[PDB]
Amino acid sequence: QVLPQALYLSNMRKAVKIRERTPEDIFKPTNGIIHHFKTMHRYTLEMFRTCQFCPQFREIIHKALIDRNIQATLESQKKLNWCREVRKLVALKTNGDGNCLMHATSQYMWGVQDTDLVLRKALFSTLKETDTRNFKFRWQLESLKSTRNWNDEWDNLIKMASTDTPLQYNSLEEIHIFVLCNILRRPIIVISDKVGGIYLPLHWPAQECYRYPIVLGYDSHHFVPLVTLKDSGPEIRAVPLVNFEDLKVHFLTDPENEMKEKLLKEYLMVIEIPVQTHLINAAKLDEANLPKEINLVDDYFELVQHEYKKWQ
Amino acid sequence: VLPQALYLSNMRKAVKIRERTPEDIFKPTNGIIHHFKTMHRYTLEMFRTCQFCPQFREIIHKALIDRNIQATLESQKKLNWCREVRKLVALKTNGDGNCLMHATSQYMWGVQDTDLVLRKALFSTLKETDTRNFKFRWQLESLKSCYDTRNWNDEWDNLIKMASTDTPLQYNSLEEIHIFVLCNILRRPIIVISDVGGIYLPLHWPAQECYRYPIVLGYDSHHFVPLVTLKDSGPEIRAVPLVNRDRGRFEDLKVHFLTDPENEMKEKLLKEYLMVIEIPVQGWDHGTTHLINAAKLDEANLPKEINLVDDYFELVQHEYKKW
Repeated sequence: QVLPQALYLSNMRKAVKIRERTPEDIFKPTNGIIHHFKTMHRYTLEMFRTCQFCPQFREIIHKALIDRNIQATLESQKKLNWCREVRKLVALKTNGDGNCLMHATSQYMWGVQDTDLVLRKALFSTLKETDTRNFKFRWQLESLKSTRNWNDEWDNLIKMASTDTPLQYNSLEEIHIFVLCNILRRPIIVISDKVGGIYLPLHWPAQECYRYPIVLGYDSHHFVPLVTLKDSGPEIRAVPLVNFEDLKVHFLTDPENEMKEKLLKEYLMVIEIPVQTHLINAAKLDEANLPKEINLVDDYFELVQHEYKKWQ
Repeated sequence: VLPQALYLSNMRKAVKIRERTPEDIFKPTNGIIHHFKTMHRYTLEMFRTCQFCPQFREIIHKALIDRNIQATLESQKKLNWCREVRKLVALKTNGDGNCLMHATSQYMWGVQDTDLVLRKALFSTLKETDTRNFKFRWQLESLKSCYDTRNWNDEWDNLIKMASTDTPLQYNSLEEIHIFVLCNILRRPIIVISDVGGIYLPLHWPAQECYRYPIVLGYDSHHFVPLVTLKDSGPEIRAVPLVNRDRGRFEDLKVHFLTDPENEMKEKLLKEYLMVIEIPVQGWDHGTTHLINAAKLDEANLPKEINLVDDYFELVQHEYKKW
C-alpha cells in the first residue's frame, strides 16, 4: 500500500550508483587468474528490525520485503532458524526470472538485484575465457560420486551460464555457485531441504578471501538471500554448519577431503555453539558494513518510519 | 523505464522535504495569518531535455510532462506565445481534488502535497485566523459577477468546509478565494494561466515581507499544474507576460479580490509585489515599438540536500547510456 515493493525503490538514484560501481570493481587480470571483485565483495546487507511496530503494520512491511512463503518452508523443515543460540535470518524476495542465484547473491551484499546481468555475465565470461580445467575435474569427480559424454555435459553447463534465451534465462546448477564463490573470493552457504551445503573459494588462498559467507536459501527452483536482522539482542551472529549431520562441502578433491575440518576453519570464521550437551561448528556472519553512500536499507528504513508516523 | 514523477527518483529525499514543510509553518498567536518562514522562497526548474535522441526525449516527456494540458494552453495561444520569454513546461499532477495544492507544492519543492500539509494549512487558517477581510473581498468580487444577507454567510461557511480534508474526487475541489488565501499563507504571489485565471497578490502582507517571484500555475478542465521553466541553453529572458493576446490587442491579466482604492493603483501594486519588466513587441507600424509588462521569474534555488530534479537527471543520464 504505502511502502514500496523493494529496497531499491526507496532511492533509485542510490540504486544506480551501486549498479554503476559493480562493473568497475571487476578486475580481469592478465596472468590467467580468475576475474574477481577488488572490494565490493566485502559488503553485506542487514535487514532493519521489524519488531517495534503494531502487527497490522509489521505485516505491511513483511509483505513488501520478505519472502514469507520460502521462509516458512525452510523453518517448517527445521533447516532455517532452528538453533535458539544464533540470530534469526529473514528471506528477502527475489525475481524468479532464471537468474535468481545471481539476484540473491547480488542482494545479499548490495541490496540491488542483478537486473543489469553483471554477475551473470561475469560467470559466463570466466567460463569461456579462463582456465576451466580444474573446475571441470572437480565437477567430474563430484558428478561421479552421485556411457555418458563428459565433454558434452560440460560444454552444455557453460552454454547455460550465458545470457542467451533458452523463464527468460537458463537456471544454474551447483558448479555455477562454486565458480561464483571464486569470482567473489567469498564462501557461499546454501540452506535447503543436492544444492545445499558449503562452497569454498579454493582457487584462492584463504588469506586473499573474505571469510564471512553469503547465505542463500533454496526451495522449489528458487534462491533467496538469508539476511540477518540489525544489531539487536545477545544471540551470536552465526550460521550453524550442521543440520547432527554436517553440511556438504562441494567439489573438494581427495587430499582436501581428508583436511575438510581444517579447511572450514581456514575459509570461514568457525565457532563452537553449544546445543541440546553437544558442541557444533558454526560460521560467524558479517555485521552490516555498507557505507551511507551506497546503503539502500538505511533509506528504506527512514521511509518506513515516516510512513508509520503518518499511519499512527 | 524512467519513473513516472520527480519524487520517485529519490523517495528518501522526498521525505526530508515532506518532513521539513510542517516545521517551517509559523502559526502566530496575535491573529496574523499562518505562514512559511523560509521554504516559500524555493523554486523548481526542469532539466534540459534538448540534448537527447528524439526517440528518448519523448520517453522523458511521456513520464514527467502533462503533454495534454500543455498542448491545450499552447493551442489557445495562452502559454508560451511570446518568443522573447523562456518556455514553460507543465508537470503532471495528481487530480485527487487537491491539485491546487499539489501543483503549488510541486512548483517550489518538486514534491506533491500527499501529506496534506498545504491543504491542512489552508483550512487551519480559515478556522483560526481573522477571516473578516477575506470574506469582504470575496463578497465584493462575487457581487461584481440580488442575494440574501444571511445567504452570503452560508455561502462563506460552506467555502471554509470545502477547504477541509473531510471526504465529500477524494477531496473537495477549491474555488478562486482559496488561491487568494494560499498566496497569503505563502507570502508569494500566484499567477494562474487559463483559457480562475489571473494574478493573486498577498495583500495581507506588505511587499517588503513577501517573496517577489511568482508561482506559475496552469489551469484547464478542473485541473491545476505547475508551469516550471526549462533552464538554460538559450538567451531568452526568464519571465511571464502579464498580458494575454486575444485578437491582436493586449488585455491585462485579472488581478483578483482588489478593493476599489487598490483597483485605482493596480499597476503600482504589480510593481510592488512582483518584479515587473518591459518586454518589447512588434506592432502595426512606427518600428517594433510597443512594450508589454511581464513579471520576472525565479532562478532555480533549491539546494542539493532537497533537490529532487538533480537526482532524476543523474538517473535519466544513466538510463540514456544504457539505451
